[PDB]
Amino acid sequence: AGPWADIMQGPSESFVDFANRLIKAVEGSDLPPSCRAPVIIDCFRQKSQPDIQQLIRTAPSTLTTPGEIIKYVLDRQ
Amino acid sequence: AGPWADIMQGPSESFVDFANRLIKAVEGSDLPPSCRAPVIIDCFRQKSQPDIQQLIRTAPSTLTTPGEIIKYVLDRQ
Repeated sequence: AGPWADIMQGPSESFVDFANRLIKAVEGSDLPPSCRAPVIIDCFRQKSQPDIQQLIRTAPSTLTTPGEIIKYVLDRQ
Repeated sequence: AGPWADIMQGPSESFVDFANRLIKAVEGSDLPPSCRAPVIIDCFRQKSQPDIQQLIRTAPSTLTTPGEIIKYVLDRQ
């Protein structure tokens, strides 16, 4: 699919649009299935727009899946 | 350490300098130990300068570790 490691949230892209693009690229990648979720998490933390990076880092340590982080961000927009 | 998913080979950087920076950042990351090598491999394929990306994709399917890919590239420079 798309080169997942190149994906960053662009200035006309919402967080969720970026999350969806990123996840699709990771799912289509050659990565071991068990690495998908931690790579997605790291890319949300590092590759979203800076304001979103700053919101994600306020999330509790108990939020450990991509879906939990997505709900955390969208519920605060 | 450094945000590994942001790392790309810059125009004044050699391939090996980029590989070393990338690997250090991945080693310092929160990634599961078993995901380090496949993430490194993917980042070499996607985040090096375009001419290097094109050289890496000529490598045999038998080269499966970061070190094998590093030797493949450096031995051809």
